[PDB]
Amino acid sequence: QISDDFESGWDQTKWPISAPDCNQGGTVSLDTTVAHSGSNSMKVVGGPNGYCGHIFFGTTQVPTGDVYVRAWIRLQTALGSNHVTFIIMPDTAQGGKHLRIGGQSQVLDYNRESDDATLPDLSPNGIASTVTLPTGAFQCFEYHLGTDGTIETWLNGSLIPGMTVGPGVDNPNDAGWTRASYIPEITGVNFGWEAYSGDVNTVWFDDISIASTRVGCG
Ligand SMILES: [Ca+2]
Repeated sequence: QISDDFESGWDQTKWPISAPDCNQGGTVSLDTTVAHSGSNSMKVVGGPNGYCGHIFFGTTQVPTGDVYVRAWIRLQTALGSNHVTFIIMPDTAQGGKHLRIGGQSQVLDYNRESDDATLPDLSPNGIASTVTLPTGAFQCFEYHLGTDGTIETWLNGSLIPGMTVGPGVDNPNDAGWTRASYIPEITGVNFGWEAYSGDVNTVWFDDISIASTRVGCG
């Protein structure tokens, strides 16, 4: 459980840098000119050096059991076709490999590092069932990881059907995700930018809350 409006700045021990394996060219900084709440947010700029250009800040202060994450997110450039990532969660259910939230085929999705599965399937109907991340303004992004396989995702309070799965929940485009039984067991949440293609973008994060209960959009 952890929250931050960044109005007291960037506490670097609360929100350390993460750049697994390699670190070349990405930046994390407090921005005092772009924000959702108040004056400040966290600005992440991916470096132009493929995967190694990645960078994140994050925390291991995550509850066990149900987890709700909420962040206000501003994206500079529209999501393209390439596979990109802006949230990584080390996952015990994948032996430490990452549950990722990002973009592919111009829309938001989940991705498992272990087997490269996506939620939704990136079929035409799957793509239609998820959404783009609008640019140039802070968006309220929230998700819930349950204990029974449930995953729920909201943008500006509206459920994203393609990015929602779980016991008895009818998602017609969840085949890749549910091939094997998968229940997340995350140990951290990291916010930033990563792209194997070397796609560069700038993403700002403000008003982060991680909790055992639904946060909402204020
Ligand atoms: Ca703020």
